[PDB]
Amino acid sequence: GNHWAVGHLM
Repeated sequence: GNHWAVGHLM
């Protein structure tokens, strides 16, 4: 549902 920490997303 929610994206806590993808990787290279700001």
